[PDB]
Amino acid sequence: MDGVHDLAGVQGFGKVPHTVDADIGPTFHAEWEHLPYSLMFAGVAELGAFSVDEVRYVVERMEPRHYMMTPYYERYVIGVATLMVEKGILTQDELESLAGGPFPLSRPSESEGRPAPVETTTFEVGQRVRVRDEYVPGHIRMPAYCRGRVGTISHRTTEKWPFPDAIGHGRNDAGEEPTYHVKFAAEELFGSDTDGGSVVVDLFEGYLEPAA
Amino acid sequence: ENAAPAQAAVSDRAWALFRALDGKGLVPDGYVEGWKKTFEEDFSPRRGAELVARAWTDPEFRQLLLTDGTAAVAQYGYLGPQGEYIVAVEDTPTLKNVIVCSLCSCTAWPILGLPPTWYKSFEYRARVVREPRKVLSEMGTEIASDIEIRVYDTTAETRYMVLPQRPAGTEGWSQEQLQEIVTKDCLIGVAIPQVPTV
Ligand SMILES: [Fe+3]
Repeated sequence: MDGVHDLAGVQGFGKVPHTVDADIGPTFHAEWEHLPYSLMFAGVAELGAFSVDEVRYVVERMEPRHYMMTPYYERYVIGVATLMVEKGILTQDELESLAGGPFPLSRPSESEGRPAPVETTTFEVGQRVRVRDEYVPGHIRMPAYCRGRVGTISHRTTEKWPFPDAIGHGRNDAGEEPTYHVKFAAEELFGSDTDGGSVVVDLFEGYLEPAA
Repeated sequence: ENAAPAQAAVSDRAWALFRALDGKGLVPDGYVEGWKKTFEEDFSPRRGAELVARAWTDPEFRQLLLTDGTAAVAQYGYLGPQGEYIVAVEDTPTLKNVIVCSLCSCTAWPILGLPPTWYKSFEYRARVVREPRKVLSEMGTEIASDIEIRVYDTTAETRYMVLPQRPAGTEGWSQEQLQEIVTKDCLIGVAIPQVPTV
């Protein structure tokens, strides 16, 4: 999904509010802050209602403006709640009456999902690879700045994980695929408009294709 | 036109989620308070500094971190939820590594700790991938022109940690001492370890 969450590359932002080694203060600047994370694990691990991949997607599914105006931790409170309501565990009415006010959730997905591919092309370290030039409306774990770019592989992961395009929707087509560390030359990603050397993106096997 | 959606006080909404689940007994007694303690006390960058200090002193361990980071971290029992597959990236005199999660805030919780507000800010997420040198300089870290800057974007399950360069000023310092030099920002790749002459 090409949503506002895909910030890498976007120009216009001011400077990062931080000086090296500066005091960041307490781990939680507010009493309610530890809730979003805790309740997430409660649903993933304890209740087994949804996966972490589904939490990411619900946040991505936020109305664009809502996403931009809302702070980090609040985004997860809204997400976890939306999942709870969509899974049938809770009812928006309860939330609102308990909160004493409006409680807008995230927008419903407009994509069923994407099963894991059956074309198992195993790449080795040192191979040049091009990222598939494809547009997926649903959850995906590929930053827009990779499409069609060619990079070199520097590491293949020993373990395998479930395809996020599927599991992020709660599909069983998840499968298992290893991820690769594809090193891209800065010039390839942003052209002359780059202040660096190289960017390394961790891409799932299903996103890549041999470059020739 | 672009009006903000009406919402109740954030705290009211945070506790409404809790109260709802608790009223249905979906959340174990002490579960939420348990996690809070974990986040505050257990997940601490001090654990990361430990690994770095050791890696500087013991070359055998260094190779372990660089080859099988997960093993090296397991050896200390510092594994956890957002840190099951660890890869350590080292800084050579001509290379500087930085970590980012443009799509969210994915960081190695058990070793570095929960991500700070600036790491999960729209500006860091958007800028560091395109203009690392500019962002670092503004933060206080100036990287020379002959040093290649590599930015790692945590997209999948791999959680990174940076192995900074050993500051020349430490002529035979103890592991204990080296530990104080390696700060949280050094682990993220935003700062360079310096000898505190204070
Ligand atoms: Fe993240």
